[PDB]
Amino acid sequence: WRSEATFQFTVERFVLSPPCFVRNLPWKIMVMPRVGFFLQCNAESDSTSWSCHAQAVLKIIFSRRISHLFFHKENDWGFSNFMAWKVTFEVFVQADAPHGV
Repeated sequence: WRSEATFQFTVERFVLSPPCFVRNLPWKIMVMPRVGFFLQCNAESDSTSWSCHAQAVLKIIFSRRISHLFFHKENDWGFSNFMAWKVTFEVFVQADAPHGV
């Protein structure tokens, strides 16, 4: 239920990280070549009415911020070209109350 959180994910042999719940929803880090670095929220659910407006600072360990209302069809947000192509990624997600869960 925490309103915000900072979590990081280390990619060895450098696509997702374990879930980090904030506002009761599972947030995850997504990394992939074309390097892309996105924040995922509630991708598991089969629900279509949930929405969570959050703003995050995606960082590799410099960082890039987003502000996005994640929902059904847009639950993954970030940068396909975060940086040019182990290594650690960090994400500070600050969200507000979800409205439809």
